[PDB]
Amino acid sequence: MKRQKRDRLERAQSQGYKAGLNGRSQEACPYQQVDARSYWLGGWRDARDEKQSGLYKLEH
Repeated sequence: MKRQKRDRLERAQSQGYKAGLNGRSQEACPYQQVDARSYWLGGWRDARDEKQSGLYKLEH
């Protein structure tokens, strides 16, 4: 174990996505802070807004 910079974020990338559907909030981001923002929170926002775009009821 040496290249563990990417490791916890590589999986945070997937975890964040799931956290969008299952985790509800960003409160459940138990990996890195800043680097997890760009990884974990990236998938988090994506997952939500993807299922969010499906609810195109209003134009607003």
